[PDB]
Amino acid sequence: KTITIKVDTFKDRKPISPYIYGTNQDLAGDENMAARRLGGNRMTGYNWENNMSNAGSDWQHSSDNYLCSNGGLTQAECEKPGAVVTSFHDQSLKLGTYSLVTLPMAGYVAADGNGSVQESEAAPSARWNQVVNAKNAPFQLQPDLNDNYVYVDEFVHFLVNKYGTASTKAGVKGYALDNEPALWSHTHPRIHPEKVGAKELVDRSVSLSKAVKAIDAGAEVFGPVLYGFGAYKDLQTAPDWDSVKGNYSWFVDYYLDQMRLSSQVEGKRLLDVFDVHWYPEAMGGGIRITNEVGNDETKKARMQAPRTLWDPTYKEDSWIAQWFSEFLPILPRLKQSVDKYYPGTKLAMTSYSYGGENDISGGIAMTDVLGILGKNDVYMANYWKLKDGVNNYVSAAYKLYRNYDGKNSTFGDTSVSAQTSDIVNSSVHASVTNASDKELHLVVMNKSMDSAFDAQFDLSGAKTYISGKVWGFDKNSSQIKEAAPITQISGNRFTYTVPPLTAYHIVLTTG
Ligand SMILES: OC[C@H]1O[C@@H](O[C@H]2[C@H](O)[C@@H](O)[C@H](O[C@H]3[C@H](O)[C@@H](O)[C@H](O[C@H]4[C@H](O)[C@@H](O)[C@H](O[C@H]5[C@H](O)[C@@H](O)[C@H](O)O[C@@H]5CO)O[C@@H]4CO)O[C@@H]3CO)O[C@@H]2CO[C@H]2OC[C@@H](O)[C@H](O)[C@H]2O)[C@H](O)[C@@H](O)[C@@H]1O
Ligand SMILES: [Ca+2]
Ligand SMILES: [Cl-]
Repeated sequence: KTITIKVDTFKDRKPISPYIYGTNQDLAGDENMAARRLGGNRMTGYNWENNMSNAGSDWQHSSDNYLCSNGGLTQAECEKPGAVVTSFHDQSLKLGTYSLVTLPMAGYVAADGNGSVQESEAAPSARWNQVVNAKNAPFQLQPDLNDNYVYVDEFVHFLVNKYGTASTKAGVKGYALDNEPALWSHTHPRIHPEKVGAKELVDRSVSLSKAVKAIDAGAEVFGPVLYGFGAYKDLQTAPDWDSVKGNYSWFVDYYLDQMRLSSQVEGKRLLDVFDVHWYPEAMGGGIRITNEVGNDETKKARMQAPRTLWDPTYKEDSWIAQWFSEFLPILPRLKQSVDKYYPGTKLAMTSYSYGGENDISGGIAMTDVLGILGKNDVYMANYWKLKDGVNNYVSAAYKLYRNYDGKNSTFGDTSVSAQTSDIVNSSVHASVTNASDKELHLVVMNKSMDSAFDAQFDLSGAKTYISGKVWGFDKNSSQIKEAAPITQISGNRFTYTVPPLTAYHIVLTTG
């Protein structure tokens, strides 16, 4: 089998935001990430004053010191106000990453670390302190531990006092408006038992965003942090949706337009980044790809699923493709809405996973997804660990892009056109840096479970590429190994065999 691949370094150049190399949980530590997020269900009820938070439906609706544990804080460090967040951001500073920090909006945060909160102990109660967005009183760097309040702008002031503003090298750059609000009543019923309203969500968002922007106008505000397509569609059947939907195609549009309107009235941009989560509903062999590695058909579906992000020709097996295919592929659809209803707003996928964490199918899916995100105008993207412990093949995909040689060498910063004759069995992504005519980066993969192909590359560039080095991973080894070089290239064409279930990063030089 031969496939032909055409790369034109002059064509479709566009910047790849480095923050697409991003994560929630830190992985092995040698992925050379550019962005880190402190978010997810635990952050909704996180109390900065004492570092306590609540698991919600994930664990017993338990209030406890988990986030201190997770961040590696000592018992003594866990007593210091803001320590989970400052320890997190100190690590970002050390690693050179963007920090995105979630702020609370569901309305209360954990008052203690005394464990499960029963139904009748729902907020307000002794187990909860109330969130107030703007203190309207002198800020304290040592907040009042004895009252019933946590003030969000006081916390932002605390961060700015320590690190400077977002516009500075050391500042915390992004803040998120809580986490998965259409799931508050399911995940955090002890905090917000009623289903969130569409108007409610906008009002809470405008109030919190104003408070933040009053402390740091340069910080980027991310919202609405939607869990998945049911929330994109109608905010999980929000009780007021029929009353507010007017002529909107989906809640995505209502939110964008209402945030744009509120920003007008306020005289400042209140939404910087439109923030979604995306866990594929794609099925294969009777199994959702995010649930477990699955069988051969689950593995095949996992590697094809990234096409739902971009490819108009691809129809996955899911309830979304079944009943809502006019909203797919998802990235161009989201971009269409953002550009129309709040021009200039960025797009982020702040929690996602394709599953198969320790399977070559998971590695290849992610090697495709990182290429796709980079060249589809996504500002920031953060993997979420659905499986605890090592996620060897996810880490492999990041390292293939960001530390392929053990020296933190990376894919280029500029996407360029790469086309393949077979979009089912292969995917391919190309890049240069600063319009280089010296070095060209190609990430290529074979998704076939059974059949190698010979990839015949045809390159267009200003100079003649003369040789290449190759690194890769496959089903036998998740570590990125050096592969046989490309020792002779003639007239900017060369052939390289890609075995089944293999991903390579090829680096061509002029020289
Ligand atoms: O870790 C991430 C995050 O996960 C959360 O869990 C969520 C699951 O991941 C997710 O799969 C689940 O999705 C379901 C949606 O909640 C649900 O609304 C959706 O309903 C679909 C039907 O599946 C579909 O058949 C139906 O089709 C209709 C069609 O609409 C109609 O036009 C036509 O005429 O008829 C068709 C056939 O009848 O359409 C509806 C939507 O319209 O199904 C999804 C798959 O099951 O959501 C999970 C969260 O849901 C929970 O919380 C909210 C409640 O509303 C749900 O009841 C509850 O189960 C974790 O919960 C979260 O903690 C975590 O962070
Ligand atoms: Ca307090
Ligand atoms: Cl949501």
